[PDB]
Amino acid sequence: SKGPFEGLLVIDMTHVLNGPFGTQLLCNMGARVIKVEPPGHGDDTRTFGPYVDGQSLYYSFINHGKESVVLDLKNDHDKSIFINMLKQADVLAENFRPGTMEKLGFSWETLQEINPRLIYASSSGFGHTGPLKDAPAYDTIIQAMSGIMMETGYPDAPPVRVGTSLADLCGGVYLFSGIVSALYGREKSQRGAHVDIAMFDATLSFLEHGLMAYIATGKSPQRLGNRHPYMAPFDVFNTQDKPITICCGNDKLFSALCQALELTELVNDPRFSSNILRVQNQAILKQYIERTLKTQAAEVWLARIHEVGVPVAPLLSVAEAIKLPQTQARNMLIEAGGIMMPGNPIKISGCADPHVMPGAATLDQHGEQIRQEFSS
Amino acid sequence: KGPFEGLLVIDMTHVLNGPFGTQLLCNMGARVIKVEPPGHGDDTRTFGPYVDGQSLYYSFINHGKESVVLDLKNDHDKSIFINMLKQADVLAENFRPGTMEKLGFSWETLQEINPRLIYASSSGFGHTGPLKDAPAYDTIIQAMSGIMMETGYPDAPPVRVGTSLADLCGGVYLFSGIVSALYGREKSQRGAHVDIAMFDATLSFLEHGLMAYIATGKSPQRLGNRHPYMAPFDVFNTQDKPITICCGNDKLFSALCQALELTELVNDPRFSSNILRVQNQAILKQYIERTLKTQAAEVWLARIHEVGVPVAPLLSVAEAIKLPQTQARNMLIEAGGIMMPGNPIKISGCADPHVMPGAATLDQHGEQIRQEFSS
Repeated sequence: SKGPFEGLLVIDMTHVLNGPFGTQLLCNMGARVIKVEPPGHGDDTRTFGPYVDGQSLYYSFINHGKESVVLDLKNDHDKSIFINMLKQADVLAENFRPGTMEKLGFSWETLQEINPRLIYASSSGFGHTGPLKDAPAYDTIIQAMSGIMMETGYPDAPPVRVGTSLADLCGGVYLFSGIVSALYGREKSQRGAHVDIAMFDATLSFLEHGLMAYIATGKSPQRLGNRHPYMAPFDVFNTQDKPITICCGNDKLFSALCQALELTELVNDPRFSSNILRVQNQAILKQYIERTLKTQAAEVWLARIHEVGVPVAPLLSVAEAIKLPQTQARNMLIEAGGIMMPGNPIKISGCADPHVMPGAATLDQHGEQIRQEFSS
Repeated sequence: KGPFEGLLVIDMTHVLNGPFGTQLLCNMGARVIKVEPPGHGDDTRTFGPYVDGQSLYYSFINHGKESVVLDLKNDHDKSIFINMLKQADVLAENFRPGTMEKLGFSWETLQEINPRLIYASSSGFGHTGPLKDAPAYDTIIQAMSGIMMETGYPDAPPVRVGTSLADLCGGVYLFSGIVSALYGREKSQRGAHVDIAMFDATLSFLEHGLMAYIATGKSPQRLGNRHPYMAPFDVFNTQDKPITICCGNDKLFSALCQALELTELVNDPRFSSNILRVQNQAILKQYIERTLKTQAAEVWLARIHEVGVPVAPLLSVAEAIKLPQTQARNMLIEAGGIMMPGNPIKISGCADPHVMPGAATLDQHGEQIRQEFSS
């Protein structure tokens, strides 16, 4: 089977990262996705680095399998075509600044009149409501205002961005989530709804410990770096060559670790005998640990620590991560349009998950046939 | 009150990854019955910090879920648990792979207990692959996925992202996977097995990190706060606290130079284009901060917004949740007296109240539920 959304029509006006990441998932799991791109260069990601064979890897990664037609909604003929699309469509998705779609003549209220069964999915930095709805909201801006920058990095170091476009991506997955939720709900109600996702809201929901601690203690930010707030030794540690993470969450495990490091004297040491004590005295404990670790390469410790049954792992680069046998076992690296790119992490039995997939479309590639299809 | 009204979720998930997914279902109308081990309950009940008796960690991600204790090794309970499954729409668990099977509940067995049942599992590496039975806390996943290596200032050691990203990713993927299967079932009239890996989930969030590698063979990238293709597009210090300036074209750069009284930079051959500003970003940043350090951040936010250049303060979590925008989006709700994050999925026509039912004490619904499902 080609997925649970096979037979759905998505009219996709999304661009950049936040919107298209969400719609890619719908396409991954069966839905027909027609990318409506504006005149000019089209979707902004066609002009994004990096490039392979003159073609943006950025566009390809998050638009593979999506058809492409250039439409100009300022033109009445094109507008007529777009409306015919909407009448056949289940989902209209866009991540323009709030108000953009309304000014082209497509408020949520007008959309309902066009198609009562149409799901309207919106994604933006702050959502379509609130005092900050019209404010600029790049991923970096959202990361800054959400608190995640100040929660991130070594405690004495300056605040730093998460190593990826977290706000955009959170918005994307919640966009996809909201859409499917609406599709399920529509099934009984027989009416569409407006899914309105904010990148800012999305990022707030990923704060976890940063917010919990504040609500209870009044301290903010936390800034814990690599170490766990409530367990120790549970942190990133250096070795002779390269760092590893040791996650030692209880007394039984601490004893095992000490055995493997030949630090058995620390097990009943009054500084380290219980977990709460090890958390309290984590710094001095780490000094003991890294002094022993520095005498052997990481690969030696991975063997010795794992042997005694303590959770441990190397710090890998993206390159190393995608080359792991596990990645290939999970089909998380696919080939689409002859390009290697990340796969679909949502695995559902009875749904095909091909390693080879249809590639991304060139600009207005399907424009001729699509214009014919929806002209009337 | 939401699209999932009328659904029954049997929830055996614990810690963060699994419950984050089911909390979303509960938020949007599903009846979620949390099945906890007798005595200890969900591990998060004994996670700090504590407020008025309850664990904040538990309450944040389990508010509105009913609580029953059951021992699936005990026959009387296993029988009640089975009656639950025959009426359930979804069974969710985030144990280690094989655990649910060893208790007598393979996907195969589950299928013939209730052919319509959606079985959903979240784990460190999924239920398939050579690393399926490997230890996989959030920190281990971040380390092995490449995200730690991508995170932090360029010449600084690798660092975890400031949250449990792997668990949360798997969480939302678990939720979205469940609801996808539910839509599918509405035509197929049959259940399916949703199988999410925190590792797969995290890899899908690598973005520019993985693209750049595929393109150039270099890895990691480590760019810190700086955009790879636009300048000045970075975090900058002021007299008191940092801000971010996100200036992506020449028109904006001219406007920004006006606000900072650095008009001489506009036609400077080092900064005349975006490509040149990226090449010479370091020295450009030095010029910018020398000016910025003369005024407090509030002053600069005003001056730079005035000329239409995207700018923002770096805020603590404390300041973020107090913004009027947060209140406008109902992202800080109260459940059982405790302030906590709201639901980012806003759907028109679906209720989104500020006051929600609080977390359940252990076995709180146990007597009434065990009656309800004894047969």
